[PDB]
Amino acid sequence: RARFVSKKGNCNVAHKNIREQGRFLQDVFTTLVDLKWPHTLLIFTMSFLCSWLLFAMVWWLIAFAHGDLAPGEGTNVPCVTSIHSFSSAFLFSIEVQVTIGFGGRMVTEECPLAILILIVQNIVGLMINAIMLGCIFMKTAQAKRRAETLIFSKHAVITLRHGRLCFMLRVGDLRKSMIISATIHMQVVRKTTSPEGEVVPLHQVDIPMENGVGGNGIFLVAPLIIYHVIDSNSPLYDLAPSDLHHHQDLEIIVILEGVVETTGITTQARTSYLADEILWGQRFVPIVAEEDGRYSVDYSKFGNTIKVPTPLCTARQLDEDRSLL
Amino acid sequence: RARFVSKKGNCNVAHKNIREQGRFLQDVFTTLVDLKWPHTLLIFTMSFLCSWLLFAMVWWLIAFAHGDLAPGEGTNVPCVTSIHSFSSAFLFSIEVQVTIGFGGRMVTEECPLAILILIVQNIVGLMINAIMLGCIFMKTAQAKRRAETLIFSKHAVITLRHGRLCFMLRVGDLRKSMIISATIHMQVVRKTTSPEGEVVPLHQVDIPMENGVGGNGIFLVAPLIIYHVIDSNSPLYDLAPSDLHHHQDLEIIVILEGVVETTGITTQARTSYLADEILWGQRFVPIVAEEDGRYSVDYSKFGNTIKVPTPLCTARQLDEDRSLL
Amino acid sequence: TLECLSRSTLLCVSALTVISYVTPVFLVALLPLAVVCYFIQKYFRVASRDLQQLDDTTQLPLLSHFAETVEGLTTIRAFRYEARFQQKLLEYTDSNNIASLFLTAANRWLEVRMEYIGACVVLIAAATSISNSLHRELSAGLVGLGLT
Amino acid sequence: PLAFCGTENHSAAYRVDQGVLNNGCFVDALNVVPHVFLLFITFPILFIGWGSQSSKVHIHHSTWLHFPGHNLRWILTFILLFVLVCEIAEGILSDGVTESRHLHLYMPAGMAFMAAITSVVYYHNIETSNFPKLLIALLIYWTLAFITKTIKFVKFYDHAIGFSQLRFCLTGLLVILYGMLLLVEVNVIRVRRYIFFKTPREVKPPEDLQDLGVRFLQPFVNLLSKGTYWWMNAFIKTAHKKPIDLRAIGKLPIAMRALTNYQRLCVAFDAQARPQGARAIWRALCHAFGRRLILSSTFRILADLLGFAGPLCIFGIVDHLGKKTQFLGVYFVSSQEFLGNAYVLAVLLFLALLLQRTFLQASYYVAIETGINLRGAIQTKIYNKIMHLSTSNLSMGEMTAGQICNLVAIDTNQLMWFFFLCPNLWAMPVQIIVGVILLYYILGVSALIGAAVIILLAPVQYFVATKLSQAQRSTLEHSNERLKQTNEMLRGMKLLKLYAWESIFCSRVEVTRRKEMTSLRAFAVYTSISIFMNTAIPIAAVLITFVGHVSFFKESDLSPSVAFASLSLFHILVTPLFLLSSVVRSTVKALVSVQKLSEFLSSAEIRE
Ligand SMILES: CC1(NC2=NS(=O)(=O)c3sc(Cl)cc3N2)CC1
Repeated sequence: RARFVSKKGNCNVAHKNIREQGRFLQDVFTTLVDLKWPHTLLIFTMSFLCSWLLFAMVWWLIAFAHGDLAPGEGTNVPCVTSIHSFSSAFLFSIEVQVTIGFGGRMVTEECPLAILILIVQNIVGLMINAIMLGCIFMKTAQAKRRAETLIFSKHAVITLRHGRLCFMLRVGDLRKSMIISATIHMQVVRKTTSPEGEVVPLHQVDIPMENGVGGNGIFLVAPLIIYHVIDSNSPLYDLAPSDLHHHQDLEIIVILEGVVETTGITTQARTSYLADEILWGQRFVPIVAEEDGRYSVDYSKFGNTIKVPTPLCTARQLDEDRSLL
Repeated sequence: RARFVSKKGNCNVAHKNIREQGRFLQDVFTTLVDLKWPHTLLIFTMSFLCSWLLFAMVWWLIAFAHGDLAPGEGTNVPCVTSIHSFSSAFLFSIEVQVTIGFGGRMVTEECPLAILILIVQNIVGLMINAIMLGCIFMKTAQAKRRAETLIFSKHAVITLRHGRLCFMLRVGDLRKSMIISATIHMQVVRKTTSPEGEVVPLHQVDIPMENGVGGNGIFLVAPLIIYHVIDSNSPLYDLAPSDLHHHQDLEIIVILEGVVETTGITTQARTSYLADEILWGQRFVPIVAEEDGRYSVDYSKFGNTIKVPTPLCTARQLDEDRSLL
Repeated sequence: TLECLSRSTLLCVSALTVISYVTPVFLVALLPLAVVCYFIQKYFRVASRDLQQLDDTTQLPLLSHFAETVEGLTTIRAFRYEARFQQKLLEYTDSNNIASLFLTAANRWLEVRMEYIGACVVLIAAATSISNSLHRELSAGLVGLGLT
Repeated sequence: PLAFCGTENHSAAYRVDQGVLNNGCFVDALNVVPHVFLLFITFPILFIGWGSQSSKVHIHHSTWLHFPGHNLRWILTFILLFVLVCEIAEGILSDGVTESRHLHLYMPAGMAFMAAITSVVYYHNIETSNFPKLLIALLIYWTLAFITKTIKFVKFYDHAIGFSQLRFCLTGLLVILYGMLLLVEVNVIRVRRYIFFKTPREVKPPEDLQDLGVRFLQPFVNLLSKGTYWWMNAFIKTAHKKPIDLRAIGKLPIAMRALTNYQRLCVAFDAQARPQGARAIWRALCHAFGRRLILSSTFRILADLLGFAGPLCIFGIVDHLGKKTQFLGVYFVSSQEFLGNAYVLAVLLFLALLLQRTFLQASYYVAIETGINLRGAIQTKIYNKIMHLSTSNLSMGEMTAGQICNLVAIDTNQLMWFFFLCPNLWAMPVQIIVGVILLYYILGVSALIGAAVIILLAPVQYFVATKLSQAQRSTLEHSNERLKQTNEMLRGMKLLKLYAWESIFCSRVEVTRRKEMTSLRAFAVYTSISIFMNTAIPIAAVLITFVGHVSFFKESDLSPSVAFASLSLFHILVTPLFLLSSVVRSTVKALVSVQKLSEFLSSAEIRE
């Protein structure tokens, strides 16, 4: 069966039959940033190279119009000195736009059109420099790479905490640096049908994380076990261990939304769990222990679970057995 | 009748009789960024061109005061070499400020005022470079263009889900890239009058989105149907299908507030629905289907709805009929 | 078809032998075109075999719809079912016609590819023969043989 | 080295002392300018709009509409590409005389060729995305191109180049094509006011392409994909991965539906009446479908005219293998020197062959589509006659249900294949006339003798054709009776086995088949006579020409160019005569089919 979100956070949904193209034409900057790294390197090279070539052709045409390309006669002030071919105009355009200025090839005061083209080339070069350097720095400072160092346990767990049959997870951070105002958004994706007859193919019903204040905020120095208490309001209220095989409609996705402390740009880390990746009657082992003078986190035991005696009844049947007693 | 928010998100409210002008004089940067693209291009050209012209006039006046413009006599060290006219001073000011430095025209050590003007021109050029390049990059990296790729269904819908007569929508994203911590804020704008006699012409009463946790957060990989359950606390509790014509006071606006994953700048997408654009007894068709190895979203059916048997009573009358039975 | 096939498949091999005699280097360029042709016959023959079969399996409910209409004409006109059966004919005719149209356009696809390969044969043979006659003498008469 | 104008007379071509526009190198660089402008505008717009697609997000326009002058713009772009290829060839030929390489002769034309390809890609992406406001850049480019080329032409007029030089004619043709494309852009602005001038007009896409779920995109694709059948490619791919069924094949377009062609045929028959018979059926088919038949005949006529570009190119190439003006400081090549050449004729032959094959396949497709629409209309009319038929026609032996079903399974197919073969017969005499004229132009009076040898066996050809028509009429007459007897034997096989009468009815079917085989033997004897006559006419004609060209006449030498060009012309002219038996068989089967269709449609009915 298809997977809505990969375990590395990749979203497998394909967008097709998009009739509206002018939305992408109005949004050029987002198309430019979201390109792949070879494509952005190609555009970054080609924009500067095309600007140099275009103004080089303008300089070469100006030097042709003034007779500077003709070696006949002499003692005539050229528009730009030492322009003899297209290579001279290309080197001079590179010297102007990158503001190197060797000065063997230099604008003169004889031609006002040379001064106007110099002004236009400087303005266009400043604009291209600003846009391209900002695009490259925004691509390097993207917060998708920070979500790689955020890890999730490979197997979700269902056990009994305070007699409530909670659905537990484990998040973890591989970085010394913190994540500012970290929030956790857990959803259950299925193909739920309303009693009237409406079929939603990827119905996402969010499940509350037991924070303690009724919020989403977490503190992520150490790995945390994130547990959603399965109660009467939970979508997993009828979930059974007779379920949780590979050919089951259930999917549960966890989203860690935070702000990177070092860059200030918000990041999003995603990890989904299929039904066969949710273990019944198992519990995460403790991995944090007191070191020589501090706390040490054993990341080799990050996904490790143990068998724990847990009832095989659903939360409905467990609640009914509790009410009968 | 007038529209408070356009279907593309444009807010039609006109601000008039603003006596306070000094707020705009204190806030220069926001006036500069929020200009139109030809106006920002004009200011970006004119600031650099005026700086070059002003320091060019200063250099020309200095070379005049030193007698460098006079071709009479010789073997006298000028303040700047090869300054013969206003064009020479303009080219030299361009060489100094853009830091090209051809060096045919070069500052000398004879005049201390030339050194002082060089220092002042370099400092002013660095300031103008920083402010102007940052303004142009902040204008290019604006998050208004990302809201163009966020789409909303053209027709809002009212149907029956779990017997509660919900007001449904459809949001959608045309981008592969995600939106970080996306929130949905739905409001109802009318001309509600208090029982004491206070008339509010554009009274905005927000309506809750049925998230599942009592929050606003959504996950926007696939298009979602956003439904507000019309209950006793809803402003639409007395809403009828005998309403929902063009000459009706009702307006419902949906705001999608998010963070662009690729730039980190928060974006806002708006779409309002008039009364005639809310369809009674209709339901959005499923558009997401399992592809060859993943999920495919048919955006050609994005706004498509079908007729569904729905009661023509209001939520008050439906609740009274439920209480009678 | 046998007479047409014999004439075509023997004029082709005769012409390729003639161009190979006057310009042996054409044999070097005879190999990739025979590759390209092969790939075209790889892609067309799977599609056409479907489009022929779909053209035949849409012809059977059309023709049989006539056969039951003529023998059951009194029964169809007694139930006043003339319009319904004419609509059934419209459905069957549209199915058969669009199956035949896709078969036709697949044939035109193949023939456009093959005729462009033939134009490439003329261009390659002309280039080799002209370059020879300007470099290594072909008596200016074998060139006309190869081009013809 | 690699200078834009060659370093001759100490780079005297770079002097602008006489005038800036009076220098050919500067005017060539000014012609370079708009192509660079178009590339540098179009490439970022195309890369952002259509190169930003990813594997996760695919953008597909399922529906599109065509701009006004679409066919004209594609034709003008193809002619522009052809003339720019000729300009590249002329510049290379002119530069080969000089010792140094003058880059201004061919690099502007190559840049123009790249710009024309880029402009047609930009136009197609705009048209399939429906963004008319992005046409402005194209408009600017055409304006710039026209202006620069006009300047070149005016300067060529000022130095008195004249029409003897090919570059002057190519410059004038380029000016004409750029002006026509500018007028096409102005027409697009006028019909669709996308620019800031009043309210723009939305054409809206056609409904069959909009939401009918049709997948036969041939009426809705551009001329390059209409002629090369490019849209079929995906189907040819998907047939590897999944078998083609009646879901992968969509629904018929509205113009190709059976009801539309049936109503058109009914309008034709009503226009005739304001009944039946073979002649009125033929005129009704003419009124309903002859416009499409004329379109296919026009494509076949153009293909026949471009088929003669083969023998003429062979004449020129072999004539050159058997074997000037300095102007504004750069050697010019005349039209006789350009068309003389050898490789230039090979390139022109290759382009003419590509255009001829595209036109011929378009002719075949239009003829077959017309035949399929005719088959749908005729089947609908036959069924509507059946619903209005009387059972007394079948009850008194006037017609049988096998014959009524064979009116669809057999007779409609014969009429359809004759409608396939009609444009070739319509366009054959023009090809014959032009071929005989070109044979006289290459050979002379010897070609008149060879054409007389071909003409002297035309009464024998007509006699054989009449005998073939009579034999095929007898064959159809006996085959219908044989199929009727075979059907009545197969349906009543149990009674024939029980009464042991299987051999008697088998013998009766054998007698009818023996009469059919006698008619088929007469047809095959006269077919063999026709094939021998149409294969010995070229041999005797070629022999009598090439003997009379040297032994009888002494007007010119034989030469390989004249002989092989005339050999190609003779083969091209006698290729349609090879299929005379198949043509006369299809024609007489159509005549029989139309006659019995008229007999069926003029039969008895049920009174109201
Ligand atoms: C197939 C080709 N050669 C050819 N065609 S032909 O017109 O039938 C004829 S007749 C005669 Cl005698 C000698 C020939 N040689 C290459 C055109």
